[PDB]
Amino acid sequence: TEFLKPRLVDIEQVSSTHAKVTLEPLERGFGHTLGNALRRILLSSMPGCAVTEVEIDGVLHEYSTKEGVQEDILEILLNLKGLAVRVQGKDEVILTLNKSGIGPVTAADITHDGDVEIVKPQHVICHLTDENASISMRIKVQRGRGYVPASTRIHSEEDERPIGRLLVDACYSPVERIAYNVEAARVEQRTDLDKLVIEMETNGTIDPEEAIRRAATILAEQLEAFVDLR
Amino acid sequence: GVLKIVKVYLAVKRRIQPGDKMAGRHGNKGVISKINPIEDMPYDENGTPV
Repeated sequence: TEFLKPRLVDIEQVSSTHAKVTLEPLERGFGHTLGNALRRILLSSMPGCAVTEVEIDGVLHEYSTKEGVQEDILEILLNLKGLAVRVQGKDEVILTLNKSGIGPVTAADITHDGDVEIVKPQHVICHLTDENASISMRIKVQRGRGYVPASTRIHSEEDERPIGRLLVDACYSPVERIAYNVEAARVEQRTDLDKLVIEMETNGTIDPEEAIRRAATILAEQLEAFVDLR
Repeated sequence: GVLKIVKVYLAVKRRIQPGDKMAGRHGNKGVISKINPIEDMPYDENGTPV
């Protein structure tokens, strides 16, 4: 007597941000043992990219205003920390934005780069209400996992940084909703096997299959303290 | 007797933490005891935590 093993049958893409996966066949009592482990892993440990610093020229702190721009600078920083970006080959990158005229300033105005891409090009950053107004900034983007608030890494390194570099809090995790189901599988010999369906909602910036592979890999590497004891 | 005066204004941000007092409009009041991870929270059949 030996157990059957699950296989990654199908992946359906309902949207660019929402998807469904299916693993089958499973023995009795293995839809929950795997479902809850994978939901707890996928929600805390996936890696991604986030905005970590900004510089605007002619700006000294974040409690100021700028002439011709109808948002305070705190609102611009809050609009920037919700920007979803994917980086191909590095662990750090610096982007630039220059805009002039009247109208909204959106993420389609950041300068093009070879190996960086923006999944939502209509994210709104600020507004310009004057004809002789212009904005120019340079934005630093990094890679990591977890949630690191700016009051914790300002204690990481202590040397002098120039007046005018504004720190932003980093939420790195790209997964925002996970649900799952255990249904009765259809295999022609037995009727005591089930399938497991996982529903995933993300911000772009990650692939569902690769996410499941990372979760399973983390779990398998954590079990090695037991599979070989002492 | 005084020759001059200098005044400085600081600004501080305060995030919520265990020990802070919270209340509603009906007389219900209490202290926060714990900040706990997103995946320890009760959730409904659709995946949405509380």
